[PDB]
Amino acid sequence: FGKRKGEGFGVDKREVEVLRRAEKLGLVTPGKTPEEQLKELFLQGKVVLYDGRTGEPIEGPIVVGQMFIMKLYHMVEDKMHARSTGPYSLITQQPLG
Amino acid sequence: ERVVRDSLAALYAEEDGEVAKVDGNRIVVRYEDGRLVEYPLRRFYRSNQGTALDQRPRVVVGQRVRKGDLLADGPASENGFLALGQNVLVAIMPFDGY
Amino acid sequence: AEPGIDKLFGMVDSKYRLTVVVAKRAQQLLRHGFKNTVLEPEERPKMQTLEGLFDDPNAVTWAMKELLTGRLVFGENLVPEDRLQKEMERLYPV
Amino acid sequence: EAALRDLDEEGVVRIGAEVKPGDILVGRTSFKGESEPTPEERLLRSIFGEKARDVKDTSLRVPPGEGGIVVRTVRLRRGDPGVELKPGVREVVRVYVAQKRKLQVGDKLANRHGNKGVVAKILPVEDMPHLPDGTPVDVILNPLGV
Amino acid sequence: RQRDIKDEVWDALEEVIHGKVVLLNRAPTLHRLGIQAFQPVLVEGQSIQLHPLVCE
Amino acid sequence: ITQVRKEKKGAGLEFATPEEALAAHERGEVALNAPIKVAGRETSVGRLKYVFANPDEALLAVAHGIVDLQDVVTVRYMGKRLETSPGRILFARIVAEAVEDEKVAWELIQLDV
Amino acid sequence: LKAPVFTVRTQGREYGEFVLEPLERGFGVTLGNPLRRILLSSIPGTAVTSVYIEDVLHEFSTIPGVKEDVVEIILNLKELVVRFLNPSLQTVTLLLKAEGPKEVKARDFLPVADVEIMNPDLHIATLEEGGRLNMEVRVDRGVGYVPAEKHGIKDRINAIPVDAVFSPVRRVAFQVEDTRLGQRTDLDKLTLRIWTDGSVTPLEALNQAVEILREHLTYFSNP
Amino acid sequence: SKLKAPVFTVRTQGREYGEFVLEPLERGFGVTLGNPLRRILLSSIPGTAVTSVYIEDVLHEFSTIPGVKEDVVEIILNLKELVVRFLNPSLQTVTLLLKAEGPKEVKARDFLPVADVEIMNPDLHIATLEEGGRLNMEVRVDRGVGYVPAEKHGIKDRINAIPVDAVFSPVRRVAFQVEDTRLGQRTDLDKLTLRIWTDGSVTPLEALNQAVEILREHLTYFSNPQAAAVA
DNA sequence: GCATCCGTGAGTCGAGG
RNA sequence: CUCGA
Ligand SMILES: [Mg+2]
Ligand SMILES: [Mg+2]
Repeated sequence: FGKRKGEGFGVDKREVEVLRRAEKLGLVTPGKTPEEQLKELFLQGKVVLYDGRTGEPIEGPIVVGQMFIMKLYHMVEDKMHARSTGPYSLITQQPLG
Repeated sequence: ERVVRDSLAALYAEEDGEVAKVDGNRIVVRYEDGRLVEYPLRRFYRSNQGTALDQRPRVVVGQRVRKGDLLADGPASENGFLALGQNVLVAIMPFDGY
Repeated sequence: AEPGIDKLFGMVDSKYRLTVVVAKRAQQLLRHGFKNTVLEPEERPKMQTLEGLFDDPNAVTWAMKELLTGRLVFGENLVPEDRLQKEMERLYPV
Repeated sequence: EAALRDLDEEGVVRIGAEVKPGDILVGRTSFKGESEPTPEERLLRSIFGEKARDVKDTSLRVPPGEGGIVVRTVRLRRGDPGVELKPGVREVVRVYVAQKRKLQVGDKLANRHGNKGVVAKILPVEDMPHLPDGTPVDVILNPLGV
Repeated sequence: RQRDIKDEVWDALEEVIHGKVVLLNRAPTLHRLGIQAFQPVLVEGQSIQLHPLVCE
Repeated sequence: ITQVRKEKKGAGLEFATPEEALAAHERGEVALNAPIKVAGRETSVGRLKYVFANPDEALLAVAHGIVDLQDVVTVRYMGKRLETSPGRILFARIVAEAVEDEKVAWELIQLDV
Repeated sequence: LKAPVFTVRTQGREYGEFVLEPLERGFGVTLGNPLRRILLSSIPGTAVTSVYIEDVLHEFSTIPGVKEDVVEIILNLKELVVRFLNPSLQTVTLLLKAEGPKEVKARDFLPVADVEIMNPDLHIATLEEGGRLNMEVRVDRGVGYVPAEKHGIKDRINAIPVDAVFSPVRRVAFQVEDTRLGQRTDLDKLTLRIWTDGSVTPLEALNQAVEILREHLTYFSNP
Repeated sequence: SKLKAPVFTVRTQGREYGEFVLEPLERGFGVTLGNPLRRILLSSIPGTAVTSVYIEDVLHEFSTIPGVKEDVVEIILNLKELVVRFLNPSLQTVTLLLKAEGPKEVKARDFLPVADVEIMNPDLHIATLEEGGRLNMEVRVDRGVGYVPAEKHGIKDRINAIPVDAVFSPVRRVAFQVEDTRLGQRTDLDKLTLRIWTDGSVTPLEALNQAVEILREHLTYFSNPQAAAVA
């Protein structure tokens, strides 16, 4: 945030809206400045987030952060399979598996 | 780190020394004894499950290395640390049923 | 849901009878190249191609839509089977 | 020639060739089983005036849904140094095919805390929720999973 | 051969599936609703798309 | 969208004339959705301050940020003066348009919950 | 990518569905959202901004001889659809005097030059034997939605400020569906639905909206 | 009472970063204008990208080069970061040549100069060459838009060429600020600030301009209505 | 009228090898 | 057998 205030930008209108909602949610203490409240939220691990489709903020502050996620060996490329007709079994004459 | 080390994924310096050669295929190290030890690097090898087994050199020519220092990262290794995935920026929220 | 499914279910004493009627009718349409349809040209089910609206190839869709008109008759023992076959062959040859 | 394009002189796909489902990896011919040509085959043969070949196509092809780049070939032949195959086997050919798999819809992701799920949607960057500084998030996890 | 497959055959495929349904089945099939019929919509990608209200 | 706000700032204050309630709210002494008692009947500031002629007006007000979906408010719907939130009206309309029958849809849903 | 076909479907002067396809991936919501915002806030209309009623002090009073309370009458005045025929005109005052057993409609309002009432059959109030209604209603031109206590206009002391529903557009809804062109797979299909009051048609409302947006785009010109 | 044309301010830092202010705007227009521009800036701005790579004595991406520390996959990963500016609008494709050898850390600078072609990030590391290490590359860079995977374009100048994933977009980041402002007695008016980060291939201002143009052109599409043939 | 030995069942599909 | 639901 200090970077933002240094770059010459104040608090956003949408951020103010989210802060109002957050005050209603009991997430921030009423009376404090926008920066203090945003800081409270951030300390709760929450930030203001904008919907990329509308540019309007999500009505509540959202938990955002780095997470370690792995891609598992179960890939759909190895699993998708289809058959019209194909080989049949010797004795049963039923499709192979 | 212990997981990477004990699984023998990565390559480590046998003793103190200086890195003589660095290649995608091989690392040559000159130890304190004066002997030249050449470590071939396993490259794009196929494991039992078809996943890639390859070692990337993590040292440069002329680098001074001590005993047990990292020479090459194996698969799922980032500077000697177990690297099973990716660090990504996440948001915890519903999103249109997706 | 299939268009007018509630009415269709309302038309029979058993839902399975509805299925039998729809299926046999579909077969009748396929067998006679849809020439025996009770649908007026404007009531014909359509499918959007790359070119434009063409007839819907799906005979079950046709059958259900025809059933919704009331122009079809169903029941047991309406007519001997071979007589039905021969009359439909006479009116609409294959 | 289109189907044989990437095969080398000996009938083995070349290193570096991109292979797709249906493509031949190793060409192979097998002498046909004792054929008693049905009358249809005889008449057709007469019409086109072409002798039926002695051997038939039994080549190794890329299975459906597979493929990629050929990176290694191994050929073991009978009558050659260091080589002795199982009885009756003239030669064995192995082809290694590498693929670079990008994350796709249906691939399984997980964290170390037992949260797992398949990718259901890949959104363009402008559709992602973003921080006021313009930074889009990478992954959206549902709170209902907690 | 996949490289021989041209665009038009996809359009043809679209006409083939018109109005038709497929059966979707998840094991274990504990009751009849473990199999259900659906009108398929062709998609790119290799995953089947299942409606949320039928999941339960 | 169908849950309503319950607030503590007002905390059950008594008012004679509604203008006094609106005044107190303007001062910042009574919350919009706090349960108060103007005259004898129990109510709240929001139900007095915002009285909409129809669902469209209320939702237009929502779009303009005048009130939220959860704010308890007064709306005229199907010849009735309803004390409800815009969100419940929106739900009612979702059902109504889904089923193409405003009357039956009104009979089906439970609005006050 | 070939230019999209623009398709229209109207039901009188009140409702219209607008379809735009095909669009490049994402442009469905890129166009839909701004237009929706503009259509709900920037389309010029008219609205009742102030009401004076004889012998009535405040909004929560009751009128002798009239079945409706002041609140109910004001609500009905909010639904009045007034159209200004002359683009010069900014504001009008409409007078209405009636008594006895009668059901007052919007027709009853004394006509004013270049002021059209689109809904003359609109109910205002019912009066009883001896019931008397004398009212003056201020009608202004504007945009969007302005609550009573935000414009707070009064010509006299007992004039009641009314929530100003300027917007001729009652509701906007849009949806974006995936569509394809040959083997272009991720294309967008924009469908826009617009509800108006009749004073301005859905199509007219849209054309004004795209013009407002186009004009704002030209503001990125001269530093 | 109708608000009129607002002041448009431009601030720039080199070719990389730019701020674009518009004030005052009517309430809600900061988002109404800000977001569609952000969506277009992030997705539809044409640019340049390495689309193909040929390396001598290399048959495919899954390889190593004698005397080179990096494997081919890593080298291509590095080349995906190459920012190339075309001075001539007509120029659609360029083949950069790199001939290097001996002990050295090859940078993007080492590409042979080409008329009307500038490398915006010449300090970009490409490969570490050892004693006896040689590297002879031909990289094909094309004009394009959006994200085009190697699997989709399959561009190969020669038989052993390696298709490269193409991220054409020259726009690195976009944010926008909506701040409270006033004019005369009007309150709750919008001050809009577009913050644009590009790679230097095209300037933030150029990007803003062609984004605006794209949006305007899309607005043109509402010009010719058509009756629905559904009935 | 009651303990003892024997024969028989014990979810699905899917994957690898 | 091991893995998956
Ligand atoms: Mg009010
Ligand atoms: Mg799409």
